[PDB]
Amino acid sequence: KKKWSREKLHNAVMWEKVIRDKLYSEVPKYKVITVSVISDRLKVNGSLAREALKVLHAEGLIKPVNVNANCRLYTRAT
Amino acid sequence: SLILQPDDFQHILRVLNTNIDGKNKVAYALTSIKGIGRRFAILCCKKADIDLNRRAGTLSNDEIARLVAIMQNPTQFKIPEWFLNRKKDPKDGKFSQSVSNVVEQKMRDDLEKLKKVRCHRGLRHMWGLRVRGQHTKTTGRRGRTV
Amino acid sequence: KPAVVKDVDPQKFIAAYAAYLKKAGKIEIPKYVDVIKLAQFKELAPADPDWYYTRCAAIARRIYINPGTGVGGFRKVFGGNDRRGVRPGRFTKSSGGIIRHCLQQLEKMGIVEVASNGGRIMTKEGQRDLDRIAQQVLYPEMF
Amino acid sequence: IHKIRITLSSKNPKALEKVCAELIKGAKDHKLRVRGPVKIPTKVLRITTRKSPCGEGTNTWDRYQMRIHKRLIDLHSPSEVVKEITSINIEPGVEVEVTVA
Amino acid sequence: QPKLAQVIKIIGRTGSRGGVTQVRVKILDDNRNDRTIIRNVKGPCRVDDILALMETEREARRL
Amino acid sequence: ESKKQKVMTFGKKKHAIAVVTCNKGKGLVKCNGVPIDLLQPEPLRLKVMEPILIAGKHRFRNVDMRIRVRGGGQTSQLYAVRQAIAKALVAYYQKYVDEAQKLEIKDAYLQYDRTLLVADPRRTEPKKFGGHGARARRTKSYR
Amino acid sequence: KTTPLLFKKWSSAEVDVNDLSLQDYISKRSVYLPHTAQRWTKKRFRKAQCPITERLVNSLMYHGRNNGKKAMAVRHLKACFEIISLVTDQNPIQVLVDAITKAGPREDSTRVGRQSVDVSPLRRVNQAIYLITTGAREASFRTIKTFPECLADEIINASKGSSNSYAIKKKDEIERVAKANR
Amino acid sequence: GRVRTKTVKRASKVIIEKYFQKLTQDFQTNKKVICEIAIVPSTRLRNKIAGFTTKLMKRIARGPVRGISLKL
RNA sequence: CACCAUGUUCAA
RNA sequence: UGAGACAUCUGCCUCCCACUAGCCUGAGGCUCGCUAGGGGGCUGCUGCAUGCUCCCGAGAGCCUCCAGUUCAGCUUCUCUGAGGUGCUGUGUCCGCCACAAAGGGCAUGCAUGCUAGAGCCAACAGCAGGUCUGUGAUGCUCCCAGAUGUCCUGGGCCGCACGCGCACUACAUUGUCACAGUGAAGGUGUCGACAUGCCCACGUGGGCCCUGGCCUGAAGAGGCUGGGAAAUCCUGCAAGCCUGUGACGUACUGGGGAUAGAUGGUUGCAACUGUCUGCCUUGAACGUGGAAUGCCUAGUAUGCCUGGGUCAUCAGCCCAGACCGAUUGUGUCCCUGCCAUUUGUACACACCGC
Repeated sequence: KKKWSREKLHNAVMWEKVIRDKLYSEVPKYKVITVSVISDRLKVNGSLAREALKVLHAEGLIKPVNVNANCRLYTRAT
Repeated sequence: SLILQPDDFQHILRVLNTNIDGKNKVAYALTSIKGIGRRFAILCCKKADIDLNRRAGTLSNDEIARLVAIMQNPTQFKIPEWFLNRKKDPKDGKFSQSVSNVVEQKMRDDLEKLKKVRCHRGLRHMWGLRVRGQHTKTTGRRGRTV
Repeated sequence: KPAVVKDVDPQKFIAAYAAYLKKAGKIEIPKYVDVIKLAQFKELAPADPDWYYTRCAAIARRIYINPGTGVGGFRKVFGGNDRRGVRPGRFTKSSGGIIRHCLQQLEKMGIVEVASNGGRIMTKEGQRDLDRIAQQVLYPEMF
Repeated sequence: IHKIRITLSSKNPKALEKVCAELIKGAKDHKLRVRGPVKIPTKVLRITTRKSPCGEGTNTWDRYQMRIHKRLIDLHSPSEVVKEITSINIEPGVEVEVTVA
Repeated sequence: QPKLAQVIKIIGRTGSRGGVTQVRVKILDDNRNDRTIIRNVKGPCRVDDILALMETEREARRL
Repeated sequence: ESKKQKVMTFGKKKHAIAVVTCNKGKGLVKCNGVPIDLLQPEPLRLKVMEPILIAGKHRFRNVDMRIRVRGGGQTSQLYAVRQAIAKALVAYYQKYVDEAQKLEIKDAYLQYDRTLLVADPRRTEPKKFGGHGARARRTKSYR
Repeated sequence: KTTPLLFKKWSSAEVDVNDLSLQDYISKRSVYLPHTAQRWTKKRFRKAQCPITERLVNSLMYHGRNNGKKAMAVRHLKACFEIISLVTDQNPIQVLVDAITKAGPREDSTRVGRQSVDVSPLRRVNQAIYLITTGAREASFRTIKTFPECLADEIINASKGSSNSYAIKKKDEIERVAKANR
Repeated sequence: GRVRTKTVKRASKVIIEKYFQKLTQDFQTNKKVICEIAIVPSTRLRNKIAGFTTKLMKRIARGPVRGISLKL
């Protein structure tokens, strides 16, 4: 039928050594930390970004600011 | 936590003759197998003692073995019979989950059985029309302007 | 210190009763927890293995709030929008067997009983348990 | 002195208020412990037909309504006393029914 | 760069589709005055409105 | 001792009527029993607590609001509740404390939101045939 | 007595509209929520004393799906203003006023004779919020960057100018076609 | 617009010519005066007539209103 | 002041 | 005559009204509790704060045809017959051929001020508009027993190389799924035509409409037992959108759900050409759409569901109902047209003319 009128993102589905240690080291020093910011800065899955946000907030390297269904704002602890 | 990926992480496995993706979760990589679907997939992931949380690449040989066992003969693994794909199977009378190209093999068998005899539905199938009573006036158009 | 249900948010109280049923091991869950949906219009199973405990908690809270409730009422409560095809959605009631299961098991745990005129009603000790756990939800320190 | 319910219903509020006022006047002529006209919400019967007898033109719609007014009166009276005050002739259109328990 | 200018009298409505407003603007500045031009405005312009004219040289023909 | 100097008033927005009683008490404000800190939607508990934030808990530390809401939806019920709370505070202050304080409460409310004390008359418009809404129409089709 | 704070966190009174043209069309009416429903379309210009936080929320609710969803547009606004106050540590409402001030176009063009005309101080604010909110919309579409993030970033860049926010690089071409139509 | 009709104007005029000694420039007492003078089948019509009569009486107070004959 | 041609026969 | 006036509805108020509404009191019952708070003062590091200390007061959430103060508990909500009420109110500015108004725009007050909103009704002339298939409305005309009457069985109206109108669903993260929460309004409902029947029960009762509660089932659904000719029961219809959390992570994807396969109910005398529907499976196009074009000005558009009509079963339709709720404009005659005056005309079937 006649039709009238974006390269793919390869995001790491599971962690690796370099990206994981970089998450531990660098990210907790970002002003705004969010699923999208983590995924774009580390080339990592969005679900891994949620997992990372949860783990880092749990063990104290990041503090929540406004967490919700929409943008889950975290920030650098201090 | 933040587990890494193992070195044996298979990007694409093969679960009873279908290339499944290792990057999807397990219960949604399994839905690549024709005939398993995303409810039976989750049920066999729960019956196979396999965590729904991990990706499919991390699945090992014993995982996929005890998982194809369920996918192949599920009624021995407490999956009920109302859950199955062939629920009475004329010509056999047995209840089974047709999976991984026996789905369309059984579809071809059921169309052959209905076209051998001149059942109206088999006739519709062979003429390439819309069985089960639709209106073929303005919907199945399929291009071909005249 | 004084705390009563209707003083806590329903979330964080259902999530506490669903944790009190667990760790008590009382309710005798059915053999079909991991296979059944919760409504004819659901596209998927509950996806959380403690969905049964959250369902029992959301049923106990409802029996507390609205006494006299019945299985039909709970079907209207847990029911939602039917997922038909290219057709719009229409309100359809949820499955009413898991609800009756949870109700019979609450009443064998001595939380509810069928009222005199009809429907489930809250028992004295069920009120007691719910108020204790609301006093745990509120005032998390004294509980 | 027996409990009595006089229910009145009509498609005519004027003819209904006339007879309800008449019955209250009668029940106070020899005071019968009347509890005045309880006004039950009026029933609107809405019938929305299509104007045209054939499917031509802009599809218009006649919206007819029938309003049914209902008024209760409660008494503590003897049988023939209430039937007297009721039997004093009632306006047309008003349907009156008496109940005793 | 914007010379901000105050409106003093709405002259009326113009534009083929009745969308432009003829207003007379004086050129209220930080301490400068005594000249009013006639400009066109796209939008609702009530009174005392301070437009920001990117060019005060060429005014429009009154309509 | 229960002298219970009270005022009863109401607030309504679209079809939600909230009837509030303003007994003499200790600072209890509750809608249908649940405190005002637990009213859904979550983003609009600020909307339901606006009048208390404009007056001050100073003016509320002596009264007891109890609000029974019915009708409408979520937002109309929140607006009805806030209007009922404001009306109740103002009527209680004009009955049992100084009219100067009542006027202070009232104008602090009025120079913030007139729909804290005055009802919004906007109700829906009826549908008309030949279209799917009040003003919307069918899709006219020339040839 | 005490002025209301936007989300009990930020004050819509401390903001300093630097633009003498937009002074009285950008509104500093402090309010505890941008969800007030006070019927501003009743008169031609009453849609100017609506607090600017409250105009942004309706603009956020557009496209067929999102229409009439204030309960969600308010959450989008909260998250947006919060990430704003993190990134740029000034008042989110102030940086929003700056965004509006710098994103509103000052010349447009019509068909008086395709000829350039000046823009009202009200229409300037309308187009500011429109380009900001619409500009955020397309950025959020089909991306992992959530709407609160794209709106905050578009507002931050529209306050900086930054020539990479849709509002700024839209007002730019509008003023450009006007300058060629002079 | 709120242009009145002659069923209001021609009634205002005769009400004035017959009761100028009774009416005032206050709408809500001219209203209560006319609700006893005239037999108006409608309260909206009563209020339109009363408002137009108060307007004409205000113009009487102001200066010479051209179109009425106050005999006294 | 871009360009804007046409409308079978009788009947009304 | 028409317009207006009028009539109905929404919106504010009074009266009337209450064992079909709600609330209070009383009496019975529960469950949590006899903290915290407030007013302070001192206290530290004007100011700000932390502790300490004094005084004052234990209450909350519910259940019940239980009754009750002239032998009348009350009317804030709720129901409603009558009646109030706004008249463009007040201020300012503008407003004709000398003068003079009708009136209009802003601002403000009001429950409110586009004719208050919305509708109903709507004149005179017509169209050779639709309907003879709505009628025991009907003229002429045709058929009239091998019927164009009528009934019965089956089929068809749905049949598919295609063109179109229109509507529903989508193309997703202002999102889908999963759990949970909050939470409407209009209404309809049991042969008074059917039944002058069919079924269970026992020569006779009960059922047929809306359905509560209990039980069985994974569902669809089925049994037992009750209510309602209804503000009384279904029903406070615990509507969906929405909100909270979790999963997904930009991938035709957990978007989309068309198509198709095995087979379990239900309605019906009858389900094949699948009535509807359960369960597993199958997983199409579609990545916002060319020329072109519709509707729309405030509780409006849009979204989202609900009731009623049709209906033994079938709603993606229509007529209404609420719910969430705006962006812009407050003009113009540019486009498409309408009304009026002037003007021209070789038009009058009237420019689709001649």
